[PDB]
Amino acid sequence: ENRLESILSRFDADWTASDEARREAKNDLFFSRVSQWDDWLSQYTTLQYRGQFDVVRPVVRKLVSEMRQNPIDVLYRPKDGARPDAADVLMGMYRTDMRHNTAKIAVNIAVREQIEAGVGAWRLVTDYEDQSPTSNNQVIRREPIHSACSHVIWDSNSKLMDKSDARHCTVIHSMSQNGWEDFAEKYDLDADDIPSFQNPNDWVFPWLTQDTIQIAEFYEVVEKKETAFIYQDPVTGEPVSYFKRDIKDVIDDLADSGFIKIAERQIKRRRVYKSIITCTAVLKDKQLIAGEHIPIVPVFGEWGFVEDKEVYEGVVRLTKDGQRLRNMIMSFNADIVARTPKKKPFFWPEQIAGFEHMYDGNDDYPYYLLNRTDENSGDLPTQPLAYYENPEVPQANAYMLEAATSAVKEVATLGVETYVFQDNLATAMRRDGEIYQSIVNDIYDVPRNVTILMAEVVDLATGEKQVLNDIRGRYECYTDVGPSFQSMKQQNRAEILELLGKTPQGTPEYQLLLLQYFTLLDGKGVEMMRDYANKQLIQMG
Amino acid sequence: QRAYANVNTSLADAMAVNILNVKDARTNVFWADDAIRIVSQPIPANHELFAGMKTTSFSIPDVGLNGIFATQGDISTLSGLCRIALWYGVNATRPEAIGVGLPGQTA
Repeated sequence: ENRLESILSRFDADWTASDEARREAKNDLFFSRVSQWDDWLSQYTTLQYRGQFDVVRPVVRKLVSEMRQNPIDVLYRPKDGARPDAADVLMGMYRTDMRHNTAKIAVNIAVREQIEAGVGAWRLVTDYEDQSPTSNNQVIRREPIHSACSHVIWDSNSKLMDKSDARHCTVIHSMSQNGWEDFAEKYDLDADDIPSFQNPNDWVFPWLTQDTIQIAEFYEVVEKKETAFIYQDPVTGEPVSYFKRDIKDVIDDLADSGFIKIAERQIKRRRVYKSIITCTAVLKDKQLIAGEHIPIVPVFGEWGFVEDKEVYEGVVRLTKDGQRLRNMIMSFNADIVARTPKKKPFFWPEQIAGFEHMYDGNDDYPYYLLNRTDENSGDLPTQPLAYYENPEVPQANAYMLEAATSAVKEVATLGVETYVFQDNLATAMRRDGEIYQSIVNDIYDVPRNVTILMAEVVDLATGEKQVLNDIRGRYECYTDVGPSFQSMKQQNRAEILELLGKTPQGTPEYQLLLLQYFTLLDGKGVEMMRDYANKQLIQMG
Repeated sequence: QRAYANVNTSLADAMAVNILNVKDARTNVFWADDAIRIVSQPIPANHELFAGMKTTSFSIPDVGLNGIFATQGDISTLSGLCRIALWYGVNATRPEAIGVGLPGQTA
């Protein structure tokens, strides 16, 4: 019955269910980022030579560069039967609040973690902005999640790559004292009561000070049928629908502005609630957040299920055995090179007694002298001179170094190409577009396009706050994947160039060239050229 | 070697030692911050103990230390064991900088 007990039961079930994959992913991350000699937390280990002769890291660099050269972003397109420009405003909003550095950095982090460990993720958050807002004095920004494998824990009963059917998800935050004070200031918590939760990290490297303060954030999605209100839009509008939970304080201001209720229906929708929790108490209980989905977008590599058990893999898991064997063989061979006596003669002391200085290594003599006679045995026994055998790398060591290197090269071949990895990034971006559309409908101010202009219908309450009024005709555009563009002007320029590339040199070619000049940036000469293009376009009607 | 001298003279045969604590008193402790030092180490993963035990990190609040939360199960008797191990050592690297205040040390 206890809220904390239920939340902790769900989290414990997910943690136990997703345990082995998390350990493997963390091992691959540490192996490919810090050191291949995962042998620190160990005893009975003396000081021996341990070299790191990497052969997998260049492959990871190549894959990261190839995936980076091909950016992918959302592309909103109108649905079937809708107006042809039903997605221009949403696309402009997405470009405006996703052109910043944080979005690109988060996407790159997720891609690199996908390539190395197998799973990455990022988050979408809403913030208040007063200087350069996108809409309704609010912005939406994309934030990174580092070590998603151990820091993001999904519902165990999720059978989708993007986890859209997961009903809850917990994100573990780990920080030091200043970070905990920061978090408490941000979320109105008590900085004096240091929180604690499950530690996602592991002590595997002699780091001077690891993070100690843990807390968790629990997202849950509740699908229910709530009450909607059917009004009559004053500007010659068909019955317009709003949600009672949304328009609750402007309930009378709608009538004051001129909205008359026609009927009341029940429409099913999803709502997202966040709780800030520790291992002992719940700080924030059910703070409702915007959107219809969990704002965490996961990105996967090779993903699947084995026996009701989730498995993911990148490019590093299989090469680890060969890499560890190659490192070991090279260390052994370096030991052979170092600690092996050199090739020197074997002498009886009486053979060279008296002529000691001739064999040290100087070059003052033309020959070497040896004693011949012995006073007791008559003559010194004769035996051909023997020399210590030179150091030699064994055939076993050589052949295993070659075989391990060959095996790593053979197995570290993603594809024949990163096509599947780019497809998982694209699927993550499609889910990102879905979540962003839901959040935009929840908080932003979307104008409605009429064929009679963009009519923004909004009203202010008695507390001077503005409540958005969004009709239920909100899913007019679907999600696709296209090139990443910084602005709608850049997107239009690219579209015009693409059309020009396939249009032959005729009147449409002239039209497209003039349009390209019209949609150019402004200096002085290009300003003159664009003015000329505008004049020509207007003159030809 | 003379650059490390800290006393004016050596111990010359029969010199009288004076015991500076003559009555029991709860101590007051003053030090330089870099004199007392704490060294913390995690339990090795493949120790002789913790043989068939699954181990995870366990952050101790207040003091800035971590430890090993180890756990094992038994199938004969359907039971289990937990062990919160904290491996640390306190060292006084500057005893000449650490001090002790004894009030009321009358004869």
